[PDB]
Amino acid sequence: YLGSTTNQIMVLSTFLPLVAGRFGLAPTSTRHTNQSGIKLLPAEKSAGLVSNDPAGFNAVDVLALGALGHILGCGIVLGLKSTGNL
Amino acid sequence: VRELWFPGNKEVVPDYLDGSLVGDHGFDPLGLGSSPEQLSWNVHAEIFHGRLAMTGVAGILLTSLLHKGGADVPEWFEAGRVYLDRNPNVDFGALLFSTIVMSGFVEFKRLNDIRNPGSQGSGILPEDFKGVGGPQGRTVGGPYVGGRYFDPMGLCRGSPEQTLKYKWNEIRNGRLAMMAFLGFAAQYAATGKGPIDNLVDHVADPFHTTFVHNGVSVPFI
Amino acid sequence: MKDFTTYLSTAPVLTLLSVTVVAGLLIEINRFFPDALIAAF
Amino acid sequence: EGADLAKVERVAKVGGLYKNFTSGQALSYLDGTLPGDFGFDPLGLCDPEGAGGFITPEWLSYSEVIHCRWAMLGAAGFLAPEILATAGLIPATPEEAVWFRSGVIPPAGQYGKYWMDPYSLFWIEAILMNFAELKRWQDFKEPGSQSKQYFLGLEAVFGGSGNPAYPGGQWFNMLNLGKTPEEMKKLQTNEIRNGRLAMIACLGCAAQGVMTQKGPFANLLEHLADPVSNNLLGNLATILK
Amino acid sequence: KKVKIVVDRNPVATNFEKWAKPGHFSRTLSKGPTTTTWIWNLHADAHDFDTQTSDLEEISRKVFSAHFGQLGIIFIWLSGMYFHGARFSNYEAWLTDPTHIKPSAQVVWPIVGQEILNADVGGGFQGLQITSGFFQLWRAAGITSELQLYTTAIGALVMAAAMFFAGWFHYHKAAPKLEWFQNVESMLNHHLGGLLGLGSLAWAGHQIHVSLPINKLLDAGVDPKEIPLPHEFTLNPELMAQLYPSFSKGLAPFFTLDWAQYSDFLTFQGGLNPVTGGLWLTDTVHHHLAIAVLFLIAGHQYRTNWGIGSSLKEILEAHKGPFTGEGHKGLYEILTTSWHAQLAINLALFGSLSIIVAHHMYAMPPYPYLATDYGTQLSLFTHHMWIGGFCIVGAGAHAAIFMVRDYDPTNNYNNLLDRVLRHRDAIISHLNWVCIFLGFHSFGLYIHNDTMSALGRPQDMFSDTAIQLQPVFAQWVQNTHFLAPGFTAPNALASTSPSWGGDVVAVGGKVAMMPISLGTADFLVHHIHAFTIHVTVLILLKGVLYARSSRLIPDKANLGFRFPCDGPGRGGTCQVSAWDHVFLGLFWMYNSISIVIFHFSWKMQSDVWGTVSANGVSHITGGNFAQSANTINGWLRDFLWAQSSQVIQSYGSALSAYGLIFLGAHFVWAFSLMFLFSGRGYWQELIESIVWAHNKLKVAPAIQPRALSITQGRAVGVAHYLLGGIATTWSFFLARILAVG
Ligand code: CLA
Ligand code: CLA
Ligand code: CLA
Ligand code: CLA
Ligand SMILES: CCCCCCCCCCCCCCCC(=O)OC[C@H](COP(=O)(O)OC[C@@H](O)CO)OC(=O)CCCCCCCCCCCCCCC
Ligand SMILES: CC1=C(/C=C/C(C)=C/C=C/C(C)=C/C=C/C=C(C)/C=C/C=C(C)/C=C/C2=C(C)C[C@H](O)CC2(C)C)C(C)(C)C[C@H](O)C1
Ligand SMILES: CC1=C[C@H](O)CC(C)(C)[C@H]1/C=C/C(C)=C/C=C/C(C)=C/C=C/C=C(C)/C=C/C=C(C)/C=C/C1=C(C)C[C@H](O)CC1(C)C
Repeated sequence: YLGSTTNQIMVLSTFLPLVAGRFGLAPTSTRHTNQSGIKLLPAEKSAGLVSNDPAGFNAVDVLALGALGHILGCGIVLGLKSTGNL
Repeated sequence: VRELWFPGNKEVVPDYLDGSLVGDHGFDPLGLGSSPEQLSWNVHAEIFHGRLAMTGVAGILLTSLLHKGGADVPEWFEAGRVYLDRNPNVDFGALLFSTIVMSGFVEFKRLNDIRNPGSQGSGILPEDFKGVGGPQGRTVGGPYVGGRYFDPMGLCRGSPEQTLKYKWNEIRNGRLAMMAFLGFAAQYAATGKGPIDNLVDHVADPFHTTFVHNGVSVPFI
Repeated sequence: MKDFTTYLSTAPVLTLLSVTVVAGLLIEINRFFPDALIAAF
Repeated sequence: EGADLAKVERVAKVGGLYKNFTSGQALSYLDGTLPGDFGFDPLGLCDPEGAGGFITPEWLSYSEVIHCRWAMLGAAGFLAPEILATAGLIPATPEEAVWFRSGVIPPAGQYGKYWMDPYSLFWIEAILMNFAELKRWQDFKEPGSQSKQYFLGLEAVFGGSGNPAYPGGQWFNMLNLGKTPEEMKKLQTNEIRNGRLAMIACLGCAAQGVMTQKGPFANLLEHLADPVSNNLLGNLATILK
Repeated sequence: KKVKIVVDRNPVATNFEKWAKPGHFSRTLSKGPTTTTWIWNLHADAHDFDTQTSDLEEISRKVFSAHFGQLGIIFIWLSGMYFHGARFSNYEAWLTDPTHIKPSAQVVWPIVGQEILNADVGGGFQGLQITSGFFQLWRAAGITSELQLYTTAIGALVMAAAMFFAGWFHYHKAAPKLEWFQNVESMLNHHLGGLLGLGSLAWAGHQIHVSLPINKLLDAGVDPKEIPLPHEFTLNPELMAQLYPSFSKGLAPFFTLDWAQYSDFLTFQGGLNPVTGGLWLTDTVHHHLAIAVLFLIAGHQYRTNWGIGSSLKEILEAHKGPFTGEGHKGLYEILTTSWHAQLAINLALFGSLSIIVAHHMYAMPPYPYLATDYGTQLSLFTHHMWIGGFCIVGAGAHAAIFMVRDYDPTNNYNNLLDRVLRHRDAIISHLNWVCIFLGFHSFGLYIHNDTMSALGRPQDMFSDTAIQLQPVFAQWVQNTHFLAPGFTAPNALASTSPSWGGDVVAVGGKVAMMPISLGTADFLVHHIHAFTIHVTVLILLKGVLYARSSRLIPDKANLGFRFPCDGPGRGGTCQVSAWDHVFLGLFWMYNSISIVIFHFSWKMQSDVWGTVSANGVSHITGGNFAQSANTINGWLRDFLWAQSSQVIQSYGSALSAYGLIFLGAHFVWAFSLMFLFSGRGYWQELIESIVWAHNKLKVAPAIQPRALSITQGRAVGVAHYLLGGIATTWSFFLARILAVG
């Protein structure tokens, strides 16, 4: 199973939002979106979370974005599986 | 102060159970004797229960020891029916009525002792049935009735220390006898033999003859 | 205790207790002496 | 919030993957006292404001120490029967000296050769542990008692100390180890680190027992045999077989 | 800031002193009962925690502990149910032959000839015939033993003790602070994820490991005493593998995302199991797994102690548009400070949920051998309908109470509540017009049918034989649902219910579910339902809106939520409060729900329930709903005179009790009229004469007999009316369905 296309796509769909969230491409625990939902606000430190990362990707950022990555990846893998692909 | 039913935990019931009563270790977790009048009633009840259970357990033990030497004595749990069979001319109702009438005379005597502590050592009775008092600071009446008739051999007249020691012996043996009779009833329900029978069954083989192996305690085994 | 017995003397509890006692008594009487239509003495 | 920097400087001084999991709320009340205080508290359970019931900084620390001691006992007792059977020193096949096949769970196995059946052993356990634990609890509530009432002369060693988790009287600290309060703190941190490791080990042993149906030492040996195939992922097909 | 646990230690001392003195909570109730009105107000204000304390902290703590007490009562009730199933029930006998043994779980004593009530249900047993659907529930769980019911009953008793201990502990030993209760985001996170989510997931686990192999073997047909016990199925995948082969691969497909391999027990089929007449337990397994995952996802929305998450306040404040001014500004503050607002919302949603449950359980029976149990069908539907109606009226009442007590105009300026309160006359005017129009075009249609039938002009009345009124939209929706599997539901093998259309699902010679046709009579009854619902919502809405003020009585909120009147001035102001609006809404809800259950009973006995005779379905009443329900005389004759034959002729049978209550309830209802047509003054002067009679013999009480207050007279009247009506309908339904069916 390791290295197969369902593994490539799962690891890709879990890893990509982790990159997106660090470099300000995705909303995390510091940088939220305004009421329009489309523009991202600057980082606030009101959450009270500290980390050893330079940017400040906290453990909760990792949990949230990896969880969403698994949701998206499960959806994508099962959608490709359930349409004759994969 | 004194020894408690629970070392530490001085949150023993408020000082209506101070170290004054005989047998007092602060055991009233459910507050059944908080008010003084109810506490006096409970002291009477405990002493009477201890004495009656001491009598009953001694009778049960001796009758179960005789029933092991083959003597024509039934076990304690079948003595009533055995006697009624072996004496067919007696009527259950008659025996039950007589027991309630003769017990009633003395129990009305004790009742009117509790109502008025000194009132029963006069009239037909002499004056020794007036009672020596005891708990709650009363100097007359009570569960402890001295005189030459309930204390004929004078084992609490003279030497207050000796009186206290014997009072403690009575109370502790009474509590033990009450627990023992509860054990008798429970063992008879769970096994169906006599008390001495159960004891010798256990000592003969200490294992495989516990409460687990009777099939009623641990219900599934 | 004194307050517990005072609670047991309240109308809501004592009434319910007395109704239960009288009901139980009538139920026992009808269980032992059933179907009694007249005062046959 | 932005931390306090000076407060979380001490957590960075303990080193390791700590600091990565500590928060500003935790450092408001975790200042270094209590051994094993590395600031890990993501949920603020030891917060002294609004404490009560069993959620208090004292009860929580006491329970952690009690658990670490029970878990060290349990981990040593999980490993010892199996390693002694595998070494052949004791007479039990290594698939019978496994910890969960000892009669604790009758459906999972039994060792019907005890000098009493398990239920009666549990009865005597209940009585004796009721004595021990009830005395421990009433010493926790009343921090000086249990040494006043008679107990066949045992009451001499039941005075305790300040911290209920460390009574260290005449018996609980027979060898009188750690005569320096600094050395006492160092040994306390030894005890707590070993105890937390043993908590993790005991949970792991239970999970492996469900997951592989073999002994913890047998699981370790079969993992060292072929690591790639004998692991958590490899065993995912055959789990209760 | 930062959600956390806060408690006060030992706020209250556990004594018995206050039980000795009734009325301790309320200052007005204190100082003795000078009159019997004290006795009544002692109970009327027992749980009104608002009037016992103004501190929201204390109110909240009392609510928390009262909830624990309610949970303890429910656990006592469940323990009783399971214990009666274990001891005084024919459950083990009913498992073997579920089609001919009548479920029972309550035996009576011999004491006064009441032994006759012990029905010859079956299984060599005698007892009352239960209709609570517990046997079907237990079989669906996968019990198949009377030891397991005993274990469950004892566990429920232990849990009841735990609930009562928890309530005592959290009121007297560690009581939460107010800022704990106001953490609505954390409570929502835990009730979406932890409660409903993990609960659904755990139930799916149980069904997969217990309810599915056991019920598979029972449905294959096996004496239950030979089936392996549930732990045997659970602990070795060998047995499950022989039953469900995908268990031979274990959890590897799950963590590899090859979930299709679980298709043998995670099915998407719909319809009913042909052997049991219930939904496929594989379908319900898949359902519970899916919604458990969905609720775990739902429970991560709101923000707590970490940056991620949304804020309820921020979400609410951001939904404002041109037509609403400030929109939801201030809704958050009036929801996390007033308990009655939450009570109104939760009661409304809970009653609607109960009604939805009733609907979805008659149409698509979820338990094995429950569709064929016609008594269980009818009883469960009617019970949940009545529970839903009561909860809805309670929602109206507590909306009124919040509008009277917990509403301040300072924070509700030009927001949604202010906008609604600022145009209530338009809402009420238009709703009253709708009620008029629906009442006319629903009841006048029935009266036109009656008049034309009595005149001998059936070609004029509205019926299938003449002027048709056909539910085109409902029929179109039925057809669309029928055509779904394979079209708009490609992976569904069959329709969700045999009521859309298709074939007749019959089990054991009895119909489980067959297509339901909608015609002119169905049109008429649906519009009757709309009319009654609209009048009820009009009454409750008008009460809520005019709770505070009215052009007639502007200072109404100064008189309180519950006051009788405001004198005979202004022409008479009887029943002007919000409480009296709830009082009338109770009557209208009774009328509504009663018509709903009559419609269900007649339609099911006339077009669904029956027996299959190898050539067609022979329904209980024979199909007379389609032609006779068009007229009022049809309901009085072909449903109410005709179907009452089983209740009035029940003397000397096991249903004789239903013959008594049917009569007895007729008493209570009529008795209620005493309280609803009379007024307090007559009774006060009558009691004055009675008290003179007592005085003449020195037996007057020192506590004054006082006639009931006006509010209490109305409350007693409505309570008796509802009790009598509901008991009559309950006994009639039960006797009818337990003598036929
Ligand atoms: C049902 C609602 C409910 C709610 C909302 C609360 C809420 C609270 N309780 Mg409480 N409690 C409840 C029920 C509830 N309790 C019941 C029914 C009991 C009787 C058993 C208790 C007995 C109790 C005590 C003795 C104490 C509290 C305390 C507290 C407070 C601390 C919260 C905490 O840290 O818990 C944390 C929970 C844990 C650390 C471990 C939870 C493990 C338990 C056994 C639950 C697991 C069972 C699970 C739900 C079912 C899974 C089955 C399993 C086999 C897989 C908190 C405000 C503490 C307090 O005083 O406040 C400061 C306190 O000491 N509660
Ligand atoms: C490696 C685990 C470990 C460690 C480092 C400690 C460390 C400590 N314990 Mg602790 N304890 C442990 C396990 C441990 N304990 C377990 C499992 C239990 C449950 C039985 C206890 C129960 C316990 C109590 C009740 C108390 C302590 C106390 C103490 C402190 C006293 C100093 C000391 O003697 O150190 C311990 C030195 C070592 C652990 C190194 C020795 C390692 C070997 C393997 C020990 C084997 C035991 C030995 C072979 C048995 C015979 C020896 C003896 C009878 C002659 C100290 C910080 C006392 C205290 O806090 O004083 C105030 C205190 O009251 N312990
Ligand atoms: C996983 C977390 C969790 C769970 C499972 C629950 C579950 C429940 N809560 Mg609770 N709550 C939680 C978190 C949780 N809550 C948190 C974090 C808060 C703080 C805001 C609250 C605050 C809160 C309030 C104010 C109230 C509840 C209430 C309830 C009960 C709802 C009534 C009912 O009949 O439902 C269904 C019934 C059941 C599912 C039966 C299950 C019963 C078990 C024993 C639940 C016990 C689990 C307990 C919550 C975990 C800790 C206990 C431990 C410390 C001993 C329900 C049992 C209401 C209540 O009934 O009061 C008691 C109520 O008033 N909760
Ligand atoms: C979760 C549900 C719920 C909760 C918690 C509450 C809570 C509350 N309600 Mg309420 N209510 C509800 C649902 C609820 N209600 C529903 C569904 C309705 C519609 C009927 C109402 C209608 C309502 C009104 C009209 C009023 C309240 C009032 C109150 C408050 C005082 C209640 C009280 O102590 O009266 C005392 C309790 C009693 C008098 C018990 C008797 C109740 C009836 C007569 C019992 C019926 C008999 C029973 C079914 C058994 C019959 C068999 C018989 C032969 C023995 C209180 C905070 C009062 C208030 O002022 O609010 C502040 C108020 O006047 N409620
Ligand atoms: C059950 C569901 C999940 C539970 C989650 C919640 C539990 C919270 C536990 C958090 C721990 C507390 C803080 C830890 C913080 C912490 O780690 O402390 C640091 C730890 C020990 O530190 P010390 O106490 O020795 O500190 C002194 C030194 O660190 C000085 O620098 O050092 C380590 O790095 C050991 C951990 C390595 C972990 C080895 C595990 C290897 C598994 C790898 C798996 C990856 C592949 C998987 C493929 C499937
Ligand atoms: C309140 C209380 C108690 C009791 C107080 C009382 C109630 C005192 C007064 C008691 C009285 C007046 C008792 C009267 C008892 C009459 C009895 C027991 C009659 C018994 C006969 C029976 C049951 C039948 C015998 C047949 C037999 C078997 C043979 C046939 O031919 C038929 C038949 C006649 C039916 C006790 C327990 C004693 C102690 C005290 O601490 C608490
Ligand atoms: C820190 C924190 C904080 C934050 O904030 C939050 C959170 C996250 C919650 C956290 C965390 C937590 C955790 C991790 C927990 C875990 C624990 C454990 C695991 C324990 C165990 C623990 C463990 C334990 C006790 C164990 C013990 C054991 C034992 C006794 C055993 C015994 C035995 C033996 C010897 C052998 C035999 O044959 C059997 C028996 C008899 C059986």
